[PDB]
Amino acid sequence: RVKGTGVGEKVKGHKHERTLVAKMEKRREAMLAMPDLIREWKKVGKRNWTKFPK
Amino acid sequence: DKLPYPKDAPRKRKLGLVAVPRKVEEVEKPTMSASGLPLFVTRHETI
Amino acid sequence: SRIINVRLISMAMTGYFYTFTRPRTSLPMSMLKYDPIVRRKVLFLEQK
Amino acid sequence: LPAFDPTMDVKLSFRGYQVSPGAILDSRVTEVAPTLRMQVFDKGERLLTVVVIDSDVPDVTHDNFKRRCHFLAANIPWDPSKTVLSLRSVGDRVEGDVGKPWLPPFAQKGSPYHRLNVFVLEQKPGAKIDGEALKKHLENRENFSLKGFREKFDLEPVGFNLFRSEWDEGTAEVMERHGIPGAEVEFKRQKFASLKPPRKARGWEAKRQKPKYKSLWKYVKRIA
Amino acid sequence: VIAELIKEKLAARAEYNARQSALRKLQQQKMLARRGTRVLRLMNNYSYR
Amino acid sequence: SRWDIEYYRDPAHRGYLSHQLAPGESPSLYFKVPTGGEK
Amino acid sequence: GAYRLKPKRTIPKKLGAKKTGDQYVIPGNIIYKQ
Ligand SMILES: [Mg+2]
Repeated sequence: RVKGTGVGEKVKGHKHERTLVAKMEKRREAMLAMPDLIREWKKVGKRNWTKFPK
Repeated sequence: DKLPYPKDAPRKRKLGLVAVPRKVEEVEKPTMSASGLPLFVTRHETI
Repeated sequence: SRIINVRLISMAMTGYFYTFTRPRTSLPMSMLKYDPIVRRKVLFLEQK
Repeated sequence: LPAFDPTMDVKLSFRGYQVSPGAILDSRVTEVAPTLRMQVFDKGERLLTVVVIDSDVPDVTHDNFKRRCHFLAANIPWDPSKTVLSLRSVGDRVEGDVGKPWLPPFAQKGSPYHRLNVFVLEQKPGAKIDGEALKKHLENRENFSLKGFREKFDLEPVGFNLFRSEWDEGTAEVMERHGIPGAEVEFKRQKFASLKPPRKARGWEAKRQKPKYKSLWKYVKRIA
Repeated sequence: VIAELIKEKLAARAEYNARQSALRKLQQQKMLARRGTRVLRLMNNYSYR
Repeated sequence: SRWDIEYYRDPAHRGYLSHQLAPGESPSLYFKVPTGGEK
Repeated sequence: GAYRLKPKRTIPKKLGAKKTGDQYVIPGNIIYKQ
């Protein structure tokens, strides 16, 4: 009946395991927008760009 | 040999390779792992 | 103080980055670089 | 050739698709004899000789390259009004003496690209090569030399074109259809190991790597 | 006789625009299925991603 | 422990706890076998 | 140095021939630094 591995208990998982799916979904979400983001960058220009990360 | 070679003589070059039997690949990659689990699951969205 | 070291962050949200130097009195850097996590060339933008 | 200044145009095509000079073509595309689109700029009729030579055949036995003829034909009458010449029809339709039919170009795996040099030579007036003498030149010749083939029959190279060929996904099957040997052979780059003989490691930490200085392994082991 | 040639000119263009739109339709359909597919592979510790 | 249980709970190792698994269940105590299809 | 000491001792660059004529070499061997 110990924490996690006992009868009825459920393992919690490490932080990098609980956030694994949300981690890969964020990278997938970004690549899908990569083409449209490069077009805006190659169109607006390297100098007039202002949408920088934070 | 004496350099420079005459401009009209064939290039002198060495093979620089060793002969080995070619490796023919086998298409036998299983779909289920040793633990009886699928090695990959495919999902498709719907619009 | 005339030069600063900036960090160009991958817009693929992989966490990879490049570091380059550029004067303070210059516009932020933005380049198309190779990301070894996704193994493709993506857009990199300055951190701040 | 020691020197070569072409004096006629030669454009070769494979299955209707014109190939650029010096292009790497798939083994499946080059399995059939090409079609030459020639053009001479001097008057009169003459007899041409076409030779396709592979210049980069690897000979691992002697660690050098050898030459190999993939097509040979002589006594091809040509005039400045003629345009197209299909090498398939050099015996039946077009007048000529084929000394060697078309051999599909191929390249074993690991070797660099092979150059298939297409030469068009001009025979002197009233100099018709004998059909047998042409086929005997290839009887016991494994390293074809255009230099020797030219002076023997007194030819003059006038036209030229080129295309390359390397190992591709179709190279294996192409050798099977035509029964070409060597497909079960791969070439790996020769390695030249260091010529320096082994020595004894030098340094404070390198001398003390043995169990003798076990009390000092806190300074000699797991060094970044 | 010039109207016929112009109709042939318009027909060849309108025909291409039709076959060009049909090809663009299939491409957008194949890009939609590729970008929507999701292959979850067994990486380590019995995890899929 | 989590690791020790997962080790003897999978049939790849012929673990003596593998009989506790279902034919479609995973040995991991946290991860699960995802489902394939259009949904 | 001089009235004001000025330590001036550079590391030797060792330029020139590293291989002489008819000497055997393999790929990557330096033959001449200049
Ligand atoms: Mg000083």
